[PDB]
Amino acid sequence: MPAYACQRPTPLTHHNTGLSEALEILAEAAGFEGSEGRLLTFCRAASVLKALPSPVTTLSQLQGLPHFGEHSSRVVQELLEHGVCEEVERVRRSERYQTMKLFTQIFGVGVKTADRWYREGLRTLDDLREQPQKLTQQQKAGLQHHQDLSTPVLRSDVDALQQVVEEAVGQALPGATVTLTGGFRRGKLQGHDVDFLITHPKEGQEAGLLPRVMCRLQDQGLILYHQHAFERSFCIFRLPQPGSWKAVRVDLVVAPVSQFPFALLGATGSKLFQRELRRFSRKEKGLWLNSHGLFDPEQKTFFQAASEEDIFRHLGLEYLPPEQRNA
DNA sequence: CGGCATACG
DNA sequence: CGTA
DNA sequence: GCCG
Ligand SMILES: O=c1ccn([C@@H]2O[C@H](COP(=O)(O)NP(=O)(O)OP(=O)(O)O)[C@@H](O)[C@H]2O)c(=O)[nH]1
Ligand SMILES: [Mg+2]
Ligand SMILES: [Mg+2]
Ligand code: NA
Repeated sequence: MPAYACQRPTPLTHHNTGLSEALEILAEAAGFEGSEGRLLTFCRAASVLKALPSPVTTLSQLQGLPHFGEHSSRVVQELLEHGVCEEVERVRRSERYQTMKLFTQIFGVGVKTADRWYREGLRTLDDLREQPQKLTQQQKAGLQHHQDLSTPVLRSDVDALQQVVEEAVGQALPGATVTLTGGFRRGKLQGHDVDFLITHPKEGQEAGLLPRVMCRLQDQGLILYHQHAFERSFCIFRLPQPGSWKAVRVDLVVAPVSQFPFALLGATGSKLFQRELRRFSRKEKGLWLNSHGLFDPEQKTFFQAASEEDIFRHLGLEYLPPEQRNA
């Protein structure tokens, strides 16, 4: 088992679901406390289990696995022996964990905002609604639409949205393309949002595109919220339903075609996969990776990629299709 | 011990 | 600060 | 919290 998640296939469904979910609770709780390092270790340990070919049934099967030390091993030991880990259950029922989860789930609220509200004594969504002067416009939208945004987006919803995005994109710039990214590209059947990447085959034609797309979607009555030159937009869309509609989060990204493989890789995820890939690039290969390119700081040159396959090859990694990037 | 991804709105 |  |  290699130490980095980008060195091994991780499928969407696997053989250690309950163990990985427990470790991910501890990761989330670490994040709520500001401990990024412990969040990373628990996430990485969880992801190792996702990559295993069969269920862990005995503690000895963790020997030698990366990211399993005394703490993560004890959690697994307790789950194997008793079906429950007391530390995990204590986190689950704690007021701090439940409220931070509730608040950080709001669009426009991160850990630092949630923590401040917690310390001020706020505990419920209605607590926040009763003091709406202290909310950003983004938080107001996240709170108004919170119930709909709490409903999973279905793969059935994605086809309808991609068609309306393509229509607006086609009027804004004929020949521009729309690619589904994020979790759905990795094979997820549901999601918290829909993520799209937009480009044009002629380098430079994509400049100025996203304002033109957003204005057109807004004219069609499809935009319930957006932030407004820009190249990423975090929107709330009106999606039809039988007899009505529901609010759905949609992310749009524009990239020049020269950067498209890097933007596609960076937007396809998973989040942990991308962090691990960027860490691998810099620490093992001495190259700096982001969603625009791959830089050699010794030659001061950028690597021209025509595909995601190119990027894995330039990093000396076996290619992983999106469905195996579910770290 | 230092390090823990990286960029845009 | 928020977002991906 | 764990790795190197
Ligand atoms: O912190 C982050 C968040 C997101 N991303 C990148 O942006 C992509 C979309 O980010 P996302 O927040 O839409 N997550 P996704 O995997 O689509 O699952 P879901 O919760 O169902 O929407 C992710 O898959 C990563 O590639 C990061 O690189 N870092
Ligand atoms: Mg998504
Ligand atoms: Mg998204
Ligand atoms: Na949030």
